[PDB]
Amino acid sequence: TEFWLISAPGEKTCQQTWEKLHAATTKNNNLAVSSKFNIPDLKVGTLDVLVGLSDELAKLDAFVEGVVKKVAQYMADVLEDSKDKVQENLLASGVDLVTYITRFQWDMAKYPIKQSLKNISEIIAKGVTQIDNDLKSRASAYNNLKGNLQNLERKNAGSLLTRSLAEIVKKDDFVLDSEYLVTLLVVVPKLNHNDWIKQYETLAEMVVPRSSNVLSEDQDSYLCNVTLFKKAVDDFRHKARENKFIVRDFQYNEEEMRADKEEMNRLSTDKKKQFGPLVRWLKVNFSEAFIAWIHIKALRVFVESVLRYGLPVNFQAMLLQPNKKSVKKLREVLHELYKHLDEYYPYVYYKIDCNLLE
Amino acid sequence: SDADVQKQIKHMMAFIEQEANEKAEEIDAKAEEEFNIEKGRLVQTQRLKIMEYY
Amino acid sequence: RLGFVAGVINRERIPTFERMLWRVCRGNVFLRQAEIENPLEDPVTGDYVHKSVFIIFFQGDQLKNRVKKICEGFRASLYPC
Repeated sequence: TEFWLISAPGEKTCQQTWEKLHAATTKNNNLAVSSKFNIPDLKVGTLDVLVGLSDELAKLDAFVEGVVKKVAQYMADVLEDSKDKVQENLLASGVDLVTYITRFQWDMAKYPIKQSLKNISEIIAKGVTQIDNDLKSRASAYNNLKGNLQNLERKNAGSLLTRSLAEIVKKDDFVLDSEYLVTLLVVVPKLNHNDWIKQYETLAEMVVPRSSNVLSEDQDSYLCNVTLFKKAVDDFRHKARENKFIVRDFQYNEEEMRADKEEMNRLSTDKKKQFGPLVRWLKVNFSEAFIAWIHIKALRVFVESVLRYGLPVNFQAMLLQPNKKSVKKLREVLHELYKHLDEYYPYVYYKIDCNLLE
Repeated sequence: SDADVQKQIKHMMAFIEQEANEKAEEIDAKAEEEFNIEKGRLVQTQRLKIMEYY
Repeated sequence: RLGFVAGVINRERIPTFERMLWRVCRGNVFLRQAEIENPLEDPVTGDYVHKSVFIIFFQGDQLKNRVKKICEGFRASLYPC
């Protein structure tokens, strides 16, 4: 949803220009939603300030739009679930973007009107720059945690051939701690398991009958421990490979199964410890960046009005929400209402777009 | 575009009046700061000079 | 403290030149064009062209750079005075 902020002089009072445009814009058709926009009188000064600000605010506008858009994307990146509630979370002053823009108020406490336009612009620039610095830090932390959780997910993904042994291994299936004895682990496709149950007793010399103990099974395969004498292992593994069986050794590795379980408990918990503060920080940073963006838009309108008419300014600030079916007729009405003042327009024009979240 | 030129002439005539007032306000503000600074520096320096003799 | 620049251009560029001054400056520039009593020769081609003088008045160094940048953009010949 796109909104236009516009301004033009009253002939003797601001009501004359407001009534003429508001009546015409409403009466001809629903060309736009028409309302007053709050811009207060600031302490004006020389053309060196005004012209500098006019271009500097355009750089700041591009920057803050990029920042607040990145905040909206980061909110969608942190909110992995409940994606439909993102617009209900991206609120300014407890209300939706459209409402806040229509009901906009200048923050005289953050931005005292007696200050020069440069000082106001620098307070905005510093505030938004530190929001961007905080976002760089938080995004770096969140993206790394997300990436590390995906590595633990990959380690537990797919069949018995690809998932970690830590989920299925227990000490009771193993023969270990021995001079002459070994345990090995093998994966076999489920169609070959009925042959494997006898074939393992014959793949090497010095293998006992009934040596195979199953850990787990899935839609593709069985994974079993095999117990045997130490001389048998190389022929056993080689002849298993000749018979298409896959070796996947894990001799009750307590350190490896512990490390996967510790990281699962840690990463699953640290995700919440990031997520809660991230949603709260992103809501604050969104509100402040969106508020600051509108303060830049208001300054672009103000500075251009002051340039276009001179320092004793009498411009009304107004908002339009253009109808997509009749925006060309709206442009023609706005030109006709202001043809005496001089894309390009004879009146002051700027736009805002609420589609920060795509 | 003669009427636009006349409007701009009148606007420029307004810009200089308030820029000249802005420069005067900066000079008057600096003069009040420098009044307090010069008075302070002179009084303390001469007080110290007289105090050294005392 | 006011500032100004002055120069000459081929007359056919004046409409776009003047409109761009009123677009780069946010509706604020004083301009006077004036025609030369005769056409003047191009130093490269030898074409005698109906050139016109211009003077542009402003306040401050920020406007100085805008008016100069547009004069350079239309290849207008500036001179000191």
